[PDB]
Amino acid sequence: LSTASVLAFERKLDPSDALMSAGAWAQRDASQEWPAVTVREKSVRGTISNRLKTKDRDPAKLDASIQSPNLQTVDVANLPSDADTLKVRFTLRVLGGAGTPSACNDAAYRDKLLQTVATYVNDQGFAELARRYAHNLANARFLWRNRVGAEAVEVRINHIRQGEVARAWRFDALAIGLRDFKADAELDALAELIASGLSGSGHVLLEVVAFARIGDGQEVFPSQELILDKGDKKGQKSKTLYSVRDAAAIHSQKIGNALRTIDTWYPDEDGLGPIAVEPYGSVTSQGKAYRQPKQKLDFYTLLDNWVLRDEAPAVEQQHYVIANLIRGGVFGE
Amino acid sequence: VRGTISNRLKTKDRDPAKLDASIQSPNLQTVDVANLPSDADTLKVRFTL
Amino acid sequence: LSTASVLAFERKLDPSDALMSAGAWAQRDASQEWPAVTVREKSQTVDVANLPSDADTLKVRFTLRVLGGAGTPSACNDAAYRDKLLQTVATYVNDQGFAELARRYAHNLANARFLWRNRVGAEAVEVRINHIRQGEVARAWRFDALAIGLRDFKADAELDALAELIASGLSGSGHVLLEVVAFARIGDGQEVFPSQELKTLYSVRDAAAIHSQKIGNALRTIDTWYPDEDGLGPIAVEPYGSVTSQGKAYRQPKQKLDFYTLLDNWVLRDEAPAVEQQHYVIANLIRGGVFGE
Amino acid sequence: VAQICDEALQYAARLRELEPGWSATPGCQLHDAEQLWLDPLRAQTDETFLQRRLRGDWPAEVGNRFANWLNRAVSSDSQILGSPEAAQWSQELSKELTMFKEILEDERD
Amino acid sequence: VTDPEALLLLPRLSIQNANAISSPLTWGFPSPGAFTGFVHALQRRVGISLDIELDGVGIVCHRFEAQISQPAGKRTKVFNLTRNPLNRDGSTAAIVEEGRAHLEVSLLLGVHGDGLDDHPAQEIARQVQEQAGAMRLAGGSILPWCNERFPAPNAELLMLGGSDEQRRKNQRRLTRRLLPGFALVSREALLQQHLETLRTTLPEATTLDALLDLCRINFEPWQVRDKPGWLVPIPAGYNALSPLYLPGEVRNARDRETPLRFVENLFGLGEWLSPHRVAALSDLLWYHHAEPDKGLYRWSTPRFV
RNA sequence: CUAAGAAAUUCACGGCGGGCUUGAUGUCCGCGUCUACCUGGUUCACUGCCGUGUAGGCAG
Repeated sequence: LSTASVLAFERKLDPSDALMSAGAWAQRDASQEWPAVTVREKSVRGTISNRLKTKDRDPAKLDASIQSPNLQTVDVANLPSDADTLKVRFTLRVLGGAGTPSACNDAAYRDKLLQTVATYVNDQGFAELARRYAHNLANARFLWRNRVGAEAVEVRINHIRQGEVARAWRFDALAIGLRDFKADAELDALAELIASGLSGSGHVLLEVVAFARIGDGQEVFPSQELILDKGDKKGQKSKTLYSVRDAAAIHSQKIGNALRTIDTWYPDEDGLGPIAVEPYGSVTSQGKAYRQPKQKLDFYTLLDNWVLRDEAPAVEQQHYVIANLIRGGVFGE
Repeated sequence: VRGTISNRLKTKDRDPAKLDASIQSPNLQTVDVANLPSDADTLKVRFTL
Repeated sequence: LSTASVLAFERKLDPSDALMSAGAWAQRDASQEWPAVTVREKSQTVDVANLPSDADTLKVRFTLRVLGGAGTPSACNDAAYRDKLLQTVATYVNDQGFAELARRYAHNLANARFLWRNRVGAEAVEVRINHIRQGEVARAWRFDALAIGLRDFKADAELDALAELIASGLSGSGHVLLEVVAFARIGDGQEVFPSQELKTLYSVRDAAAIHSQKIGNALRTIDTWYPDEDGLGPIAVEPYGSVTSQGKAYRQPKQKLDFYTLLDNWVLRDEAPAVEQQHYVIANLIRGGVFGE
Repeated sequence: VAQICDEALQYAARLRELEPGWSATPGCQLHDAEQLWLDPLRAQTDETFLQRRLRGDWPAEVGNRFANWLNRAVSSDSQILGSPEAAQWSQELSKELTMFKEILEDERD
Repeated sequence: VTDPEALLLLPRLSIQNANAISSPLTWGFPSPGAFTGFVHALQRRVGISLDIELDGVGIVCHRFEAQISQPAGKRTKVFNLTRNPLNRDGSTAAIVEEGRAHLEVSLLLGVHGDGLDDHPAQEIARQVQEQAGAMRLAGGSILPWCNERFPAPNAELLMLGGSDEQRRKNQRRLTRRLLPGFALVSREALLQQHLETLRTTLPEATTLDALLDLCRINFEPWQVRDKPGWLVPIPAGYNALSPLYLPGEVRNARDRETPLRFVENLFGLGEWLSPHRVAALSDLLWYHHAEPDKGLYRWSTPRFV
């Protein structure tokens, strides 16, 4: 038995584009029509700080490093000085029916994959994936950068099915540790909601509102869009902050990778901080290729053993297998 | 989008030199995406038949 | 044992923009809701405004915090080079604290070097500082930049107290948030000074302001270590850093006053340099910036 | 490879110098790479303190872009990527990029 | 063969009505023997009042616009001609077929002699240009210069004095004075390589001159043979057959103070590189050797590779 | 000292009439873009009375 030529799945835990708003004090009890953080631009004088060749024998670089400097534009999305809470608001849905392939080809591979993932789901539930997804939602790991140096990263996740709110979650992300796979009470209530949404026994719409307390006009950093070889230095060549209509914003694939940590059995040291789940589990944030195909921590080896060759891996490896059967992705040759 | 090599790479050539050459400087491209506005929640699809 | 590819070190002491507003003489005990600076036009187009003919004290309004955590590079690749860098930073942390750098940053926050041209003209440059963890006052401070010199390294008892509280914010186990409110007595009918774009001025919502990178380079004015003539005192700190308004290169690569020789001998060869060169290393690692080719 | 790169350099030098006037203008995204290499001498009515934007504009952006375009269009062996033919082709591509940079980096000097 | 001290230059010699026949079996470019004859004629009308000599010559061939037409959609190309005056009866003339082309080319001269320091550089370059402007080049005239004004100077250098990087600086001046040109040097190396790779059948050089300027098509081991450069069959001198007659013996000669020999012309092999391939610009010169007893007159490109 | 030296192709003309291109279709999945940088520029050999001459004791 072998795989199919093209496998694919869909983006379960599908997030949206964030809406970084801000406002004055004590209106965050009922923060509805606060103004947002935009993308505004300002100049900068680029005097070079990059590394230079040793034994600088030529004073021509001594001259031209400073005598002919650069002048470019860097956009900076500071908050207003009258406001302190980076209200990162977005939404997040959960499809469910994870092992159902979006576009498979081979029926026998599909049969073994369906019965194997159903064996998982009705044997050992989605509560571990739910607890770690509710932890990654409980802190602000979806904020890749804005978590460092804060007062009270105060999340308010809410559950909406019809046009009304249900209850009020009030957290921190300093009392909640960054790396702890613990099990609280109300966090396991919200994790029970995520478990009900994930396993296919219903449907869930989770919007996530993190009150990042960064400061009275302190600089935040949304994502940077690319640029090509058709624009000069003047014309925002260096940095362009991602935006929506008169507001700055955060990408969907970026939050949607920063809410999917299950893999804390990469071989080197989980104590050095967890990672983001991918097949050939790699972190371009640190550029290093964990889970070599030389080893047997390759996901494609894991799925080809847990489906094809009928040799099941460790339970923690199976949590990882369904983490990147539930993140989506292209598969197959 | 800043990607990462993530398809089934053929494991007849698994060298850390070229694997890290992929992962240090990955592919990066422009992909267009249609989303809703901020306030709205529905999706009016209209055609005629 | 070789160099890592891309080195990312984020900007500690991360600043913000500097608002402007105008008040009068002896009316400054309630500096909370002064009228700001609007953008005027007179007859290239020189759209540079002036202070009104009644108010003269320019309240310059900006804040500052410290991120901290310089022991980990924000992007690296190697494992053994990273272990060498971590044990070298741990050697410094077990060696000495942030007292000297906090007192030098107090020397920056004692004079009016952050105002590059706004210092000349003012009469009594008073620096009002409150203490903020929430939206109230906890401790206050008043300075004067005419009794406090510009180039001379002196640390008074009040400057030692404020630098010690900043260093308590700096050590990585306690958070501080201290703003600066300055009084530029420019006059009744004299020029306002925002930052300039690439006239091409800068402005904010129903007011005017000054950029943040100029404050971020002004507060790191430490460099008295360039070998030609140190009768000018502290200048801006970068690797291959100098002042760009004179036109002269400081911290030459022909001598050993460069950051890169220090880093190579300090990490790779274990030829560890002296204390003040490590102060320069940690100063231009605490300013932030890109490193690695 | 190096022969086609040198012939393309000579032909692009002989063909890009048809008009006697060109400067920074709209649609000049090639001018960040070919403003001095794949372009002739500009006009002579601007300020005299501008000899460092073309005299210093070496063949690292234009020649590096040409080498990257050659390495992005043409490639090497993908199943034999540890063999010596792809290494000789990579060394030839690097030498062609360095030769194009040394030949076209003096477009102001 | 004497290594020059200077590289005199004439940057754009636009010629008109050149003789593009050059041989009984080529037709494209005027033969390099004509260029060496032009340099020797410059040496005879300049280098007698200057105490120098001129032997080297460069070829760059900026553009080559010929005067051809093809007949009736065929893949051959006939030459177009000129009419001729009438006879005594006035009917029509015996029109013989001669080709015609239009060129420009620069000449990298080489000043071997000692009269380089008794005169400044611009004076000798200016009077060599003033003499070269009034001389037929290869059966055709040289066009003068109008009011476009830019290549009107005529450069020179000094090979005897300077460093290695300074000679590279003079090379970077010259090879940017010649940017679109295509050089021309003859190869015995590649041609003997083709002899000693086709050598199993027969060493006849004519079949492998014919089988080298060709788009050759072979079968499975569509395929066209490739090459790094652009190749050309050019006449590489003269292969005199007669015993050398005394001056008064041969009737109807040009003059009666120099001897005559009857000749079939040789064939070698030439190519077309850009000037930026080969480094030293003393490698792009056409010296010509000659010997009295051996009836072999030749237009070599020595010191090249 | 150049496969050297030489050269009048001219004359005139009606391309022109006609046309149905046609039916049908799923583009399907997915991703970490980042650390950075002084404008007070040397701002392109500058404004307000009694003399449309190289004349101006300036809240510039």
